[PDB]
Amino acid sequence: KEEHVIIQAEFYLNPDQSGEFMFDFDGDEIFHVDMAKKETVWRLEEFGRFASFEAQGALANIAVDKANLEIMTKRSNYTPITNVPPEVTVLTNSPVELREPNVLICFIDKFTPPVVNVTWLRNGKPVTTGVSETVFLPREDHLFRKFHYLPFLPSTEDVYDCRVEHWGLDEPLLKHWEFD
Amino acid sequence: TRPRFLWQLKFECHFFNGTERVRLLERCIYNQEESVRFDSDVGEYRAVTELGRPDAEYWNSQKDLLEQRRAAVDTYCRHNYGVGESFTVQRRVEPKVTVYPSLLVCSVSGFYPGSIEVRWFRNGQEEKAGVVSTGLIQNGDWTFQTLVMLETVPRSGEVYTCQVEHPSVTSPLTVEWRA
Amino acid sequence: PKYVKQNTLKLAT
Amino acid sequence: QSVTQLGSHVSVSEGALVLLRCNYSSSVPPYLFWYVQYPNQGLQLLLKYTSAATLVKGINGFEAEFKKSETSFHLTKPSAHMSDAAEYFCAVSESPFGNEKLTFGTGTRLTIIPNIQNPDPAVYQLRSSDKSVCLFTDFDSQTNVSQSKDSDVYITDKTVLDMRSMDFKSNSAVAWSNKSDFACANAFNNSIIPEDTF
Amino acid sequence: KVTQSSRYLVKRTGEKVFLECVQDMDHENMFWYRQDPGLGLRLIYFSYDVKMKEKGDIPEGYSVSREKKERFSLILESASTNQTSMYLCASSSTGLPYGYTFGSGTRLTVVEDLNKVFPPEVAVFEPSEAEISHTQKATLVCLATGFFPDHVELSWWVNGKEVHSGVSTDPQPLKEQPALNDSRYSLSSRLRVSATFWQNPRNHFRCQVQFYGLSENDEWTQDRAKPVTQIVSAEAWGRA
Ligand SMILES: *[C@@H]1O[C@H](CO)[C@@H](O)[C@H](O)[C@H]1NC(C)=O
Ligand SMILES: *[C@@H]1O[C@H](CO)[C@@H](O)[C@H](O)[C@H]1NC(C)=O
Repeated sequence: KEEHVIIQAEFYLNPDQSGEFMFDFDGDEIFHVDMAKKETVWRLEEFGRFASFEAQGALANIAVDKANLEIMTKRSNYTPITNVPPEVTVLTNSPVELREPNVLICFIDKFTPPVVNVTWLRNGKPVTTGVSETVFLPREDHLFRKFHYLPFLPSTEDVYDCRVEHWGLDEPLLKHWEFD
Repeated sequence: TRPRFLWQLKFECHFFNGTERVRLLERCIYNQEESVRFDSDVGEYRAVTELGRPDAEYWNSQKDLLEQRRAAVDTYCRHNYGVGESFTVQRRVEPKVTVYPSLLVCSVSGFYPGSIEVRWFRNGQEEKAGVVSTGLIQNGDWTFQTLVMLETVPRSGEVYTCQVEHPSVTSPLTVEWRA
Repeated sequence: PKYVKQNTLKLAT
Repeated sequence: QSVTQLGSHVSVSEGALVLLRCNYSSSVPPYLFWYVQYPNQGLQLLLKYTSAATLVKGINGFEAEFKKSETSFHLTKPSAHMSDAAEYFCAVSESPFGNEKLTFGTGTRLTIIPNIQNPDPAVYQLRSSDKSVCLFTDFDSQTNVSQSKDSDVYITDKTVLDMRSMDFKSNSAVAWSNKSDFACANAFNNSIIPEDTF
Repeated sequence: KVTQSSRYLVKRTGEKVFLECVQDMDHENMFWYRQDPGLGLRLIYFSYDVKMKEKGDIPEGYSVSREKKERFSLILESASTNQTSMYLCASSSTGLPYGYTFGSGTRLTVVEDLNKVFPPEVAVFEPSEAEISHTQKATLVCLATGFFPDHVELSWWVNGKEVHSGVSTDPQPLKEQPALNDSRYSLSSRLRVSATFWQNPRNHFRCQVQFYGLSENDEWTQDRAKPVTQIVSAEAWGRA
């Protein structure tokens, strides 16, 4: 008889020296901590008007996760993680209407480790203006989720592709979208 | 490239009916395989795989550690629930509804939370046969969307209506389409 | 209000 | 988060009630600690409030009650012992175990006053140095040794010494100068018993 | 154990001072506090991991460094006298069921002129025969004088064994010239024994003062002996 779930999720990956810390509420990121600027980044600004979180505290957990990863690596006798490729999907925020601002969403799901290269391509060429993404989000099977966004003006003349690179794929993955 | 090693830690607070029932689950995951966990309904750490036994044995041997964890349901879970209640458990964004041909498509987007009910009608009669949904889609920005299609060859004098029921609205939304 | 984190525990050595 | 320790210096007669104040500011679930610094050593955790219980029993006979309503965590002991003389520090943290940053209060120095059993004030003279030293001792705990008149006459503050094996305690103050006109008959001016010997 | 290199330090103004703190428990967290009368312990800086610096509640005037996990160094760019204090270092781990482990602490006094540093002179004054006759107890008094800075540890030794019972040392020195900013100090202490004990010529009493002054590295060119850390004592024997 389930109702709600709050998850504090953190990870540390090795060669990369990459770690993340975030809170989740029923699948959505409440906030995550940026290790570099040592700050709490709220998913929606409004949230940061009604709540706070001591970021330093996350830096502390990560330091311990660093030490734990090393201990576990040795305990498992340097057994590498097994790659699991992403499942990619591209869709828009709402129904598309020419001349009406919309947003392309590239959804990367069910993959690990937490390392991906994501490039938006408009008619073959890279697009970066306005783009944004989320941190690697939690999954119940412990794989990850990730979202990339591209605000855009629909047109009969433009084509879009979401390019995803992951150590689990043999070759880059291109997901296509176009006004029907 | 070269070998990767991953360490994941999850603290899951499960709430049932507000905070009348709360279950805390601490999970340690090495390379995607959970090795040891503390389940508030068990009361102590347990190994999930043989790799986690050392940790279960070690942590369970420290009276203070177990003490804090058993009270985390209150000092951690119930506390954080109250902190985001106003913008999480109570967040409400109404669905934008639009209907268009393709198949009759009822697009319900930008809504929160996720539980929604979409129904199709023909001349006042509910069409429960020949409906198709791509399921609830999480946009990852605290909004959902869904598409509920009706297999029909649109005809004249006929009225098609999409009815949407959602927590954000008092009286169901309806968008009708005719030809 | 302020969110509270849960401290990670160091593994057995 | 913050803590306040009202009363930086607290005097208590032995056998009497010891109460060291501690109030806190926490916008989150509080974890409080009481540390003690006995003479010539480092800080020792006396007790800590980990939210397990509300009345925390500590070492060396101390007790502390967490009052969420008064926002306090005062330290008490029914009978002050001479070995309780030390500095006491209150601390607050956001960590359930006190392993992340700790915020300390201003601290309180606790002085225990001895119940002088057989008072009998006196000023004795004693004999490489050039100073002559006078000893004002065995007076009562109600006697306050004042500073000096001549900038050339040094008078220490009163202090207590505990002769354990004998179960004897005594108060004393020392004065000295290299001044020719400096005798023990006048060294101490300022409210000494009309009863002390010479 | 969390070890702090030095226990006492005398440094000159405008100089760059280094206070070290080394821990061997593989602790991820380390902190630097200063302890001052009426101010308790105040957080200067702290680190939750390698290369992690976080300003505490009173960062001004200090800098810090944590290149290795075991070491957290506190730095004073240009030492000012207001920085004369006792620095405590603490370490701990967020991954441990317990808290702080404190270090020995290091007394640091920063003065403008090093030529103001002086060792103490120590002298023991024997019991009054009048007191012996009147109370059957004998009070020896020890006077440590002319020292600066206030870096001393006075102790009594009876028959080669350090004694604590019967002793009362002043909680603090007193300035020989109150108004002066560079004033030498004087400290007194008592040791009270039974008359019998003092009338025994076999018993030996020694008042010992350890003075912490300039170090081997400090430069010195004044005629008098360099004011280095040293032990100064005075003694007396029982007398009938
Ligand atoms: C690691 O190696 C040791 C000895 O080679 C072996 O006994 C142990 O079972 C190994 N552990 C794992 C994780 O396979
Ligand atoms: C991602 O791209 C970088 C160069 O931009 C490359 O070095 C790296 O190997 C790529 N990673 C993956 C998952 O292919």
